[PDB]
Amino acid sequence: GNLSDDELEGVAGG
Amino acid sequence: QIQPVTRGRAKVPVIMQMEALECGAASLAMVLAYYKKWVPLEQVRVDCGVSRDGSNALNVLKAARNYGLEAKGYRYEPEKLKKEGTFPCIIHWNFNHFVVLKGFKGKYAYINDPAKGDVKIPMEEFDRSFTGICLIFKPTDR
Repeated sequence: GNLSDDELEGVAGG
Repeated sequence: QIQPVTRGRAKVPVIMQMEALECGAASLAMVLAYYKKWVPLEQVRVDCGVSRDGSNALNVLKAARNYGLEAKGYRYEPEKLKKEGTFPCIIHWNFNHFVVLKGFKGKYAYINDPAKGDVKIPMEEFDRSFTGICLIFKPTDR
């Protein structure tokens, strides 16, 4: 939406 | 025919993570189940790329897209999530975790947490626990 693919790739969770 | 909810809360079935690293996959499984896209949970884990670092938002979104959902990632402050969010959506939680946001009512956020089941979070706690990242889904042709 307002985030690039690389920024989304760094959002991580279990 | 099932659309996202923009007004109240989405009725979303509870799926628990079978182990701690799986929250991403459990959360997308619940979103898939809301739209009645039947995909074995084992398949979802593998398509989300569950690793020793859990999953990441880019891979959750890519897996959702291959299953026929339109999927976008936003950074929202809490107040704009409340205003413009659609439900269910997946949200990043304590910098660690993914949960499914079903919506808001009163002083409460309604979540399916893969570690806890269906919970009601007080707004103040919601506001500190939501990190800002929100994955927003819509069915296929548009």
